[PDB]
Amino acid sequence: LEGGALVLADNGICCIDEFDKMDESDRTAIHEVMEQQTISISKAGINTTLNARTSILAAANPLYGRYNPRLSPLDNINLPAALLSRFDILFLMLDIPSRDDDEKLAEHVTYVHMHNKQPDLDFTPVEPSKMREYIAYAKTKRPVMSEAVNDYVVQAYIRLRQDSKREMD
Amino acid sequence: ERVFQISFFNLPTVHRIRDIRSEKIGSLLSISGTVTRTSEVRPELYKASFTCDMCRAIVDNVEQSFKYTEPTFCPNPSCENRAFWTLNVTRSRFLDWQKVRIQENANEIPTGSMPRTLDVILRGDSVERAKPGDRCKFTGVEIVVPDKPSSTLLTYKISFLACHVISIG
Repeated sequence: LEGGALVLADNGICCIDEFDKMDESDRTAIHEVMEQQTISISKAGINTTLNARTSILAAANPLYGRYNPRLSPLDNINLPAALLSRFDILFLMLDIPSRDDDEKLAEHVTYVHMHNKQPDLDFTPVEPSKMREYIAYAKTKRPVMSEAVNDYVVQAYIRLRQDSKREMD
Repeated sequence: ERVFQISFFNLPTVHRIRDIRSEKIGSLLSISGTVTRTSEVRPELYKASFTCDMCRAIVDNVEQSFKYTEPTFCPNPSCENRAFWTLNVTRSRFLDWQKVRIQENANEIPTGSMPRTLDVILRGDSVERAKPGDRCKFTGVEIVVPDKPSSTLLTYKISFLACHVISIG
């Protein structure tokens, strides 16, 4: 028995691309994994539900050939409508030609093969070891919300619960 | 022209396949469950006439062992076989038999299970009376079958027989 992915590295991030081509094979199971804290298996003689504590992330590649700005959201996306409320948040990446940024972009593409090291003027990259240790230093911290911020999380969320609704259709 | 066949019924209690244990060997037991794959009926040797045995001993009886070969054992006198049996088929009285593998019934089996089931052999005129899908009261006769121990001058498993069967269930 080898569980892959959602089993293999658990209490850690799953990183996906071609997420619409996962078919329905992955789709219903991960559709459970947004309820998290389980993966059920009734296949063969084994009825267990084994922990997928896995974190989820995907790169969503919309249907061919690019997302169309006039088109309503979810039109580009071929995923189920029930599965996109299951993620917390999503960033849509549009590539729009700008005669400004595509300059520094093409200069960024031509910074290869001229050089090896890309960045300058200026940043100093932060390496994974030392960083990962603060990132693992933090998960131990375990914050506890003050009630003031809690109530604030309620109030602006009411108008958040209003403007997405009062936009209706 | 007489070979008599015993059948015992209305047994004390129905036992499960999960209830099947080595103590039951050489003992009557009632079990019931669903048919799988009735196989075509082919004769039981019972006794045979095989001889000579160098060159005609015409010895006809017994050889009822489960192999079923062979006659030619301790003949004639004086034929001194060894040798060929030699198989004499015509004097041998035959009976039955067909192998029908019973499957353990679903209503009792504890999902998830995948019920583990073995063969019911139909020796006796009670042969063939069964029909696929039905559960039926059987007679136990646990015993064993040849293909862990070896007889030093092997491998064995459960062989369920019934001298009596009824279609109830």
